[PDB]
Amino acid sequence: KHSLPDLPYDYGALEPHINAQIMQLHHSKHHAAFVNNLNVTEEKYQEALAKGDVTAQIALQPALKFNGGGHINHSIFWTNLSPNGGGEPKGELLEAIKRDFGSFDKFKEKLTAASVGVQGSGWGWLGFNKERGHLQIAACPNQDPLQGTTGLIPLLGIDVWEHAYYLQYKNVRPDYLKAIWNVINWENVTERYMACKK
Amino acid sequence: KHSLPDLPYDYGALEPHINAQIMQLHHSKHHAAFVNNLNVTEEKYQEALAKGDVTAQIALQPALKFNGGGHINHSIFWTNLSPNGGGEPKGELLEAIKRDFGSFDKFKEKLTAASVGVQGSGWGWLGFNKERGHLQIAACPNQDPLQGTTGLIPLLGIDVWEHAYYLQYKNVRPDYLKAIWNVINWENVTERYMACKK
Amino acid sequence: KHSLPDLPYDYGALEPHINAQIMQLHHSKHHAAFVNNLNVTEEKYQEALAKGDVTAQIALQPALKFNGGGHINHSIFWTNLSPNGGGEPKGELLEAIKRDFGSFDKFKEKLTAASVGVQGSGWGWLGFNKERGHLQIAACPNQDPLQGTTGLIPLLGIDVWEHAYYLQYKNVRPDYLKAIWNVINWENVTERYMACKK
Amino acid sequence: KHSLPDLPYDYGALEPHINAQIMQLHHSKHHAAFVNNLNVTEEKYQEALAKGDVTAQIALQPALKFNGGGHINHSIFWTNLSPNGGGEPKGELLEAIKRDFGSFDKFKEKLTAASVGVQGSGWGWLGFNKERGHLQIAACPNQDPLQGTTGLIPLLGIDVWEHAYYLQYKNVRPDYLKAIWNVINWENVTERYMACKK
Ligand SMILES: [Mn+2]
Ligand SMILES: [Mn+2]
Ligand SMILES: [Mn+2]
Ligand SMILES: [Mn+2]
Repeated sequence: KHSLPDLPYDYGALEPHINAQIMQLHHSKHHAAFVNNLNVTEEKYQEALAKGDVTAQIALQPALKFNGGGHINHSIFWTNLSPNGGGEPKGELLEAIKRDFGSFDKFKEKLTAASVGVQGSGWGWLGFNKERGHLQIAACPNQDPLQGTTGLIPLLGIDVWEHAYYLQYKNVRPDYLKAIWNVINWENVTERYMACKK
Repeated sequence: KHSLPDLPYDYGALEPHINAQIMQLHHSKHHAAFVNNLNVTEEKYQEALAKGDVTAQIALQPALKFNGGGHINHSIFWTNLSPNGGGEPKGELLEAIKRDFGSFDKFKEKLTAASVGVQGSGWGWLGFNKERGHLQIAACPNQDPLQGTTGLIPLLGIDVWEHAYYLQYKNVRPDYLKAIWNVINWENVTERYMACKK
Repeated sequence: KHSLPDLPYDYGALEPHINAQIMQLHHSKHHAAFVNNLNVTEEKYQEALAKGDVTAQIALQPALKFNGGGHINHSIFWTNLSPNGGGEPKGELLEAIKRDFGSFDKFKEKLTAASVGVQGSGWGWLGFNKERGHLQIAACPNQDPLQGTTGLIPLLGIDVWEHAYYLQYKNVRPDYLKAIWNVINWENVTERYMACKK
Repeated sequence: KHSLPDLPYDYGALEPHINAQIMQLHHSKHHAAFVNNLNVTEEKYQEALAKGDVTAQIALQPALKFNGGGHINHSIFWTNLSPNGGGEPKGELLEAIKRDFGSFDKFKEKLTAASVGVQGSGWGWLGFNKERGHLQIAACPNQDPLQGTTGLIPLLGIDVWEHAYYLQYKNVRPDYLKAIWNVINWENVTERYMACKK
């Protein structure tokens, strides 16, 4: 079974950028809903798998992808943020971003464009392509996890569901996007980059 | 060509079930953004169709369905809501909700369950199947409209995008559902049934 | 594990309607490919499920839906056909078709229209809706199984992939559709209807 | 407005790798059906756009992308095939296939694997990413064209719909793949690279 992990900071440590009412809620409600549904569904999968029931397996695919991706997606999201966040990353990570996007600001503009373009619920991502050996930007719908659905390795993600900035920025998604860069834990993004730089 | 329709009531006429902020933001900011972007899209479309560009016609599709449906979907919504609605309809429409869904009991439950079940942004609909002559409950993702995508005639629709209840009801989608049944304009729901009960 | 079931007739028992070169091939090659992939994938599912790996689970969803649906779909397909097929069904099944589609020929025209309209690979289906208590016609893409993906109970299906009539009818799909009605095992379609008439 | 382009060679010029029947049927029956239905669709489109009908514009979309892309996809295909092609390209394009995919060895393998992997009807593509200035291997479902759906510039495309190899190669898709490499017009593949190597 899975569990809800604690945050590496407080519910209000991301203020004024990300409201505390949003943070506690995004964690305790939304993210918590995900892990339980994930556990219930996973067991309903074990029931039909041993049973040899393919119809049941297939019927359980959407719930499993939604709650499972919700789990995976948000878990990586928390570690991407930090009260000691913002600025430009350093070392090899910044060189890769330069080698692949020209500069840090060109990279910023694009991840902003891809996240602001998601119609309905989705996520903006910065991923490492293990095969071609370079960084890519991708957008995923609802809770579809980046790696499970694309093979790209998730370095940095931006939750652009309306429950992630509405209480604060309302229908204005670019304001939230302008702000998110000030709480980004580049320590972690580099950390995830070293693991797959293999 | 397309105009933001005026609400047939004041921004706070549906209070307490839907607070005045949500209606103002929904109508003014969201619905309006669809009209404005639909206009630019159809204009960009005449341009590509005119100079036989099929790659541009295809690339423009996502935006047209999104903004086009956003405008279609919300204009309906405003007419389905009303200060003096709620409860139950009057025989003919009720006579139908009866026969096709058991009773208003199970009809509410059916629509509530379709709406609550949407993963991410979407809508729950009570439509009319003009072939079969039967009522149907259909859920559309994002801003995909009933008719254009499924062929069903829209009678009553419930927006379940998070911008429709988050400020008030927050994370509890089902709370937004039990409360919406109060502002439902059964008079208008009936109006759509009649023009198609043929 | 799963296996390839034998046909309730010979590879040429459906001539002149369905070629024998098509029949043996559709079974021994296409259908056989499905069951093995189904078994390999199912075990790769058990590996990651016990491991608690959600990324792997999600990555294996498409193969599992395609080979699993391919298995389910074709298995029902064989029992739908018969050298002693064709004509109109009798008893309750025909009354239901009349009560839901007006007549047998109106039903025929529609299942023909839905199967001839599939763009790319897909299946035409006649299903029983357990909840609304009546027959419906639906079309599914590639190998997506009807019940697992819609809840409808599969009574009769028409494989409209190009590997199902090309050697014989070439790009002409309606000819194959005109012919398929002459080998339809209505004994079985009624049989599947009794089970869900519950 | 749209015309069925004439083949730049005889229906049997690519023999023995693609037999004369397949080319005749592909070009004459399939490709033609797309042109004819694309024309009727765009005409139906001007009509709905003209009288501000957004429901009809949306309902017409599936057909436009299907026939529109069918015409786009095949017209390319004919120019990518040729009596005297095969082997390897000449430096500039080869210089690129080298850098981005390792070597022609792994480039063939990469495209072959993308094509063989399609579930149902589709295409494998070698495109140009005009931002990154890099070559990319992309697979499109049904008749969804590269550019209109992904933004990549199409350089070389392999049809994997069953009507492209079934009469000859039958169920063995990979046999059709190893054989197609022989008729590949590297001269034309180069032609598309040049106009975009900017
Ligand atoms: Mn979230
Ligand atoms: Mn809305
Ligand atoms: Mn088949
Ligand atoms: Mn083709």
